Amino acid sequence: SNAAGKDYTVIANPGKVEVPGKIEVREFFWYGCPHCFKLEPHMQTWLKQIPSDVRFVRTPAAMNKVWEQGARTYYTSEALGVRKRTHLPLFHAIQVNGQQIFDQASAAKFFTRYGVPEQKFNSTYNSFAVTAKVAESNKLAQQYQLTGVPAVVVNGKYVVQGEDGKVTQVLNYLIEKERKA
Amino acid sequence: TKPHVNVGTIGHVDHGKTTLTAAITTVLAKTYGGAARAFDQIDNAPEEKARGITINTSHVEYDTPTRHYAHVDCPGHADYVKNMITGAAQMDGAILVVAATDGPMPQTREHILLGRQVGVPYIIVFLNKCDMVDDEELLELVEMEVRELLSQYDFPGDDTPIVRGSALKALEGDAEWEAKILELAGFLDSYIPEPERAIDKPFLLPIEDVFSISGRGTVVTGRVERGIIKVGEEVEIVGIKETQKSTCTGVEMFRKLLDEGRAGENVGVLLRGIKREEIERGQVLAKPGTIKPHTKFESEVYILSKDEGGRHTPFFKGYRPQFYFRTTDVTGTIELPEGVEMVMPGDNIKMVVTLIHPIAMDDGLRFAIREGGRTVGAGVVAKVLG
Ligand SMILES: Nc1nc2c(ncn2[C@@H]2O[C@H](COP(=O)(O)OP(=O)(O)O)[C@@H](O)[C@H]2O)c(=O)[nH]1
Ligand SMILES: [Mg+2]
Repeated sequence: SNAAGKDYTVIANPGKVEVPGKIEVREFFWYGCPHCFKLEPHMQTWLKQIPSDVRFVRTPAAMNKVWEQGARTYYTSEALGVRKRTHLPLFHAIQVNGQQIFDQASAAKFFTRYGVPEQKFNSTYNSFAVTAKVAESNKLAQQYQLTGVPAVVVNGKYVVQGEDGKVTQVLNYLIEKERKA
Repeated sequence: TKPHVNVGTIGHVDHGKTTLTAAITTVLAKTYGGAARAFDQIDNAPEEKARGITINTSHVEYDTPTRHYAHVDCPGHADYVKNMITGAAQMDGAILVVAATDGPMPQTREHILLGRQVGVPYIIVFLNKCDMVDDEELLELVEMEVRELLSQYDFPGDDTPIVRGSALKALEGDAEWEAKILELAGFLDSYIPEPERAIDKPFLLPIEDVFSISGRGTVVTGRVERGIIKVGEEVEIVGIKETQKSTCTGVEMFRKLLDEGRAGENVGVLLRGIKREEIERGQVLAKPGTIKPHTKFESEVYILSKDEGGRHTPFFKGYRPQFYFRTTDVTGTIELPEGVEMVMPGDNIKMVVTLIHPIAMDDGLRFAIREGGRTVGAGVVAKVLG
């Protein structure tokens, strides 16, 4: 089923996408969230076959101090160009193993395993650019009126929640729906 | 608790570095068992390009009975230059691959030179493609050429281990040639000394900040880079101002005062007889007599391309950038090699640098070059001069 107000919600104050010309798919998540983690393999198999006219971006939640740490870690990994290597093992480390990677110091330690020196991790973690990302994350979340995670936002006007393959089924419906005007 | 050694392959294109890399892992796995593989699935989400040096590297791991190796290989010469100057892992040893069919080639020389410059401590030679040579006298000639080239850059050519092999035949599972890979691994075990652990080196702490404390006293903070500092030990405060000596009277962690601080810890160090005005960010604390301040040094430098988010235009001999050592920026002037008038984005060169004030440094220290905090270059101190 694909019914507005039931299987997905229409955003009251829709936003304009970051990159004009593509259908934006934006995932809000936290590394500490088990429901995000359950969603992830579904997202991963959906990513394998991204259409050429859609742009997928992750926007880690940062509405509070706890989730912000995950959020800074993520934007840092992207800033340093290693997110593609670190994202799933970081997620695995926290969710499958019991690793306490919930702050700047343990994240830095984790990232030494991927060549990243702690000084460079640290300067990046608290840089203006990462802080700007955090602000943008919070801006969207307040406008889209998200109260938590996971959430996938399509073209800045539809919200999809859930943690299973129903999510990516509804995404494809919405993506195809956008393709008409 | 197998000791960890970082190694990598160097040498001229097509001489067999990638094949050797694959052969070493294959043979060692079938002989001693494969290295422990960690979780490392790769994110299928598309990754936008970010600012910074782009380095193409392949990494593998393999074990001998007594050691664990982390091994880096690169596709092209440009990648080797960047990785050696500013790559994620400093090699404890390099395997120089030389094809018996070509002998030493230009990038053979260049990689050895770079090696000397960036401080690669040890080089082992794999004389590759010997499956193509039936001519022991030729093999001996190529070995002599290699030894003489090494010695030209102060590697001990006469003492260097040189293995005659075929990476391809070994990779294909020819037992005779597989034995040469084991011989090579034997030399990695015996010729590269177990690298010194950080905790065992003389104490060093890069000063990040300076605070007043106990009314009149002073505490400096940073990460202990190496060694151990204990209360009652003297330290030298090195770089920027005249070298000073003080006594550690406490190691501050969180909201308590400890008797020692070890490599890796973030600590404050209480110093006797030191006024706040007398000490600043970018100085180092060190075991007395183990590091000296210098203003002038020879270095090897890579200048970022525009695509890597570096400079858009070349600079000339009068260029005057920020040199970033450990925790601070220091302005300096440069001298280029004679014949060289400008330096293009994407270039690497030898650069003689004169800082406006001294910095604590030894050969091998890495540094960044920056404009307004933005990295435009990366370098390594090749030789300290004054
Ligand atoms: N006959 C022979 N060919 C080899 C040997 N090692 C590598 N090759 C071949 O030489 C070419 C270059 O090999 P490669 O490892 O990719 O060179 P690289 O640029 O140094 O990494 C490839 O076609 C290899 O298959 C060898 O021991 N014997
Ligand atoms: Mg290769």
